[PDB]
Amino acid sequence: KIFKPEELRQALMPTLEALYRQDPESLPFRQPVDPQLLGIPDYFDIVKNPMDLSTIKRKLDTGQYQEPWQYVDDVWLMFNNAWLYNRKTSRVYKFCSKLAEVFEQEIDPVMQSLG
Ligand SMILES: Cn1cc(-c2cc3c(cc2C(F)F)N(c2ccc4sc(=O)n(C)c4c2)CCC3)cn1
Repeated sequence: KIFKPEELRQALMPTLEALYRQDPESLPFRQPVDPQLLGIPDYFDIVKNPMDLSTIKRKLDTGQYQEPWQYVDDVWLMFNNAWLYNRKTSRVYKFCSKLAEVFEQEIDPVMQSLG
């Protein structure tokens, strides 16, 4: 199966929008982590492949996904980075877990629809 750019965008953008609609839980994930500004300069020692919502949105808007699983992989890279870097008691970790619950719920019927 070949997926057209607008087909991926129409099917997947609502799932991304469901993540942005979570407050406060989307807030840590809206822009790329800036370790110096945020006071966490060890971040890139630990997270080798950063990912965030703004990057995923741009990739969806600019045809950088050819297959829905490439989009799913980037969302999960964002989640796995947050569970790797952050302590289990932290806001970012718990907010990541909430986003992963929302995403699992939204993405399943969409994958079924895409075939
Ligand atoms: C009202 N409210 C605001 C926040 C919030 C907002 C941002 C961060 C973190 C938090 C909070 F949850 F701490 N920001 C952040 C800081 C440290 C790390 S470490 C990591 O992996 N990430 C993704 C981040 C992100 C990025 C800038 C926005 C949560 N509620």
